[PDB]
Amino acid sequence: PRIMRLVAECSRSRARAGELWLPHGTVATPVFMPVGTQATMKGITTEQLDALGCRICLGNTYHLGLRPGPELIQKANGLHGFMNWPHNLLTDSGGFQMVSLVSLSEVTEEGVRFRSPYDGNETLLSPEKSVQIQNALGSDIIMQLDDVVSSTVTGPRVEEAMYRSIRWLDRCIAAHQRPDKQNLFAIIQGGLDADLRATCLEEMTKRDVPGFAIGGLSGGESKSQFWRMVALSTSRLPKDKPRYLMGVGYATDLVVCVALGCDMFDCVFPTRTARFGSALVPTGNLQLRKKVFEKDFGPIDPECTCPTCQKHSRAFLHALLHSDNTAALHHLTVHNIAYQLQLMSAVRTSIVEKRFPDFVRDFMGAMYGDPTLCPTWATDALASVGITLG
Amino acid sequence: MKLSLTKVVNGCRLGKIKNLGKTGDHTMDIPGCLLYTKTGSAPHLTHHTLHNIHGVPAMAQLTLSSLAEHHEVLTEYKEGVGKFIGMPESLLYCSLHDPVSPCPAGYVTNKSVSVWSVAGRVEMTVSKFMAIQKALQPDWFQCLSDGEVSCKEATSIKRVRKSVDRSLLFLDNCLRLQEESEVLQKSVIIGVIEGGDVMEERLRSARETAKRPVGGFLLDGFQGNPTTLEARLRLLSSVTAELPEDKPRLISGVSRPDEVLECIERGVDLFESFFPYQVTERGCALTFSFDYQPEITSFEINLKEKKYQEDFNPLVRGCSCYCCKNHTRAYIHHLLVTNELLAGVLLMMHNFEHYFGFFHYIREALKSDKLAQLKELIHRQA
RNA sequence: AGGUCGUUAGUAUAGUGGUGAGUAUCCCCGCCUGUCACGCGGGAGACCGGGGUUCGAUUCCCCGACGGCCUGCCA
Ligand SMILES: Nc1nc2cc[nH]c2c(=O)[nH]1
Ligand SMILES: [Zn+2]
Ligand SMILES: [Zn+2]
Repeated sequence: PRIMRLVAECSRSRARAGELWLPHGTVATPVFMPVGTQATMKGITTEQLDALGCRICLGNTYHLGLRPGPELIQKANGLHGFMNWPHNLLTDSGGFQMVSLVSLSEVTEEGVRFRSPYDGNETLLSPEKSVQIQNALGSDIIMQLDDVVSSTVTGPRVEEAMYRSIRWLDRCIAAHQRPDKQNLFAIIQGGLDADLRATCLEEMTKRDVPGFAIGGLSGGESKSQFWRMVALSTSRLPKDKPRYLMGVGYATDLVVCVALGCDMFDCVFPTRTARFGSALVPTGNLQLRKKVFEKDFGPIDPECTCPTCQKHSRAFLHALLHSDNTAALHHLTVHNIAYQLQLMSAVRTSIVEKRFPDFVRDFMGAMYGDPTLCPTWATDALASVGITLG
Repeated sequence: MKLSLTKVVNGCRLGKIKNLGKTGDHTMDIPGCLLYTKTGSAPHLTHHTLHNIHGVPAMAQLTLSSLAEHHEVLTEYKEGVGKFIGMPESLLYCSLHDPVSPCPAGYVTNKSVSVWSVAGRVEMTVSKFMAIQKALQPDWFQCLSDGEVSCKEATSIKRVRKSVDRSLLFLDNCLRLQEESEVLQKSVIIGVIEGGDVMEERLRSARETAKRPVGGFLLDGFQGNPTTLEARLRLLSSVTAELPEDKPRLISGVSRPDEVLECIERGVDLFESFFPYQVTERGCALTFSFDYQPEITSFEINLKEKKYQEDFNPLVRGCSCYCCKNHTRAYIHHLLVTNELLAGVLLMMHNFEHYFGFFHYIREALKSDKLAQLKELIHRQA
């Protein structure tokens, strides 16, 4: 029983446009999903977020299993009841803590041992335990624990990680207990090596999984390797199931990768960058602490539609950010989430009515001005698939 | 201005002002509070969440200390301050310094006063003060005064006499300067009364200030330790005897629920509303009841304890705020211990609503004249 | 009127006749890709004015200004 239905597919490139059929309503692909780790979005009530338009949200396993712990969260009727959110949820496997908290833990074939970064206590996280606590949380898409290595390391470490991830995959498949209510997503590993990633694809395509996801591609690395790796991954994967690219969040990346056949995205950039005082716009961003925005009586963006871009001007936000009142950090957050949601919808409608190749030209023109000044890593990716601008 | 007095029983005035604002079309009840703001908005709230609060009053309260820095901008905007901060539908009152952060003593001279802003300390003469008032265009504004004597709690009579004379000079000068101009003529100006802890001064100040066409009065310097709460309560009833009975009375520094019920008894109209902010910033949640008909026992609960970790209940039964409709105590404890921002929002939305409810109830009860029962109910707890 | 005390970044406070004048806040740049994050680095910014004493003056003496306190005058 498939979970994805196709609606419209570009006849010039490989972009798609469809819809997911999840246990709490349905979502139109592509989609961007913001992330709130400790069972909240930072600084903003759920009614605001729901009214902005968003339809699926995130969570984390390590943190929630640490404090407050599985036992009472299960007694609070899962993370839907605990957080009070009537839409779809997606729960991460805690494998990213294996690269973020690198100098605080060790890993063996049995699991991983973590020393808490809030008080130095150590405990064990093995595939069975991770899958169990995720079963207690009760999400709509559940991810398998994998042995993540950094995308900046070499040596036989990558092969060990790949094979160990496969073995853990089979263990956690055997450990899964609610096959009907959750969708386990195999995670493709292999770093940046062609042969290793090909082997991984070939091997773990044979298992029965609802979906597939592409991992190990985040942070700082050459983009020339990045897009080639995504293009390799997309062709081998089947067409009846969604792809999923983890940890890409900027606008240019979203559009290019849509052209290359992705379906879902995740990042923490917009929310976190809001709390440092910066806003997102069709031309980049604004830093509302400089002196240049002190006497500027217009809106943030004339064409926007968020609650912030209709009442308040730039001058007022500048002046309010300089006090101790934190309400000025709950304005930027709303704008950035709205910004992100509108762009995906625009692209989707552009492709449904058979005009997608002309959306891209306009977007590049707006962002960089002359369409001949886009990043050289975007021209190659676009020209490979058929879309030619300039 | 138009004052109504439906009932005056046992020295407890009840009424409503009906002609105020631009030219009318606004009514304000008595007694009441004013919404407390930091540099524009309510603290931790934006307009969307602010309008989820029931029973927000119609007049707010700016502080000259917070807005004095951004002065060269409002002249360029040219159109007032309810339009700059995007609240263009309420009256405004511009007090001088906020009650939460006290002003250290020992800077007032016979030419200017001082106020403590974020960028530091700034002193202002008469001309600067009038220019700022012209630019802001608020409905009301308290005149430039001298109140440095509250800090000492004990001093020679010479300082107190000097203070009273200073304040009189300031009032006269500003009255003339405002009379001269044009734009300022549509804003009301209110008077200030002081004198320390002497009956003579507390009488002379009031007698001498009543003979000017100011539109209302301010009673300054009536807070202190609970060991002097009779010598700081007879003086008040002696003071409110030399003022015309047609203008509002304001009192600064009194916001606890227990002192208010006795400050109203000597005749007082309007109050600040900063106490719920204090009880929120400390991490607690107000829980005393004021329903008379049906911190010792319950005045606030502390939520960083351990007993509130497997507790699935609202903060207060029957509270109608957003927090008490959606979330539970466990979740707020989890938010507090793990150091989250949303905790402030969810607690402010509750504390403000509770306090406003209290003031509405006390006004209604005073209308029905059953203040003794409510006074006993409040006193038996804190 | 007379007597006495005081003056150091935009705004507070330590310090010395031989110190890059210390600290905390403002001001100015940079960083952010499924949260160790209302965060992390870096920079800039002062001894009231005048005269004398001293090898050397923010450090000792004299004058002026500004301000507080006391007395006198006055209420
Ligand atoms: N589990 C998991 N999470 C993330 C988040 C970003 N990258 C990864 C990855 O490779 N694995
Ligand atoms: Zn907007
Ligand atoms: Zn409540």
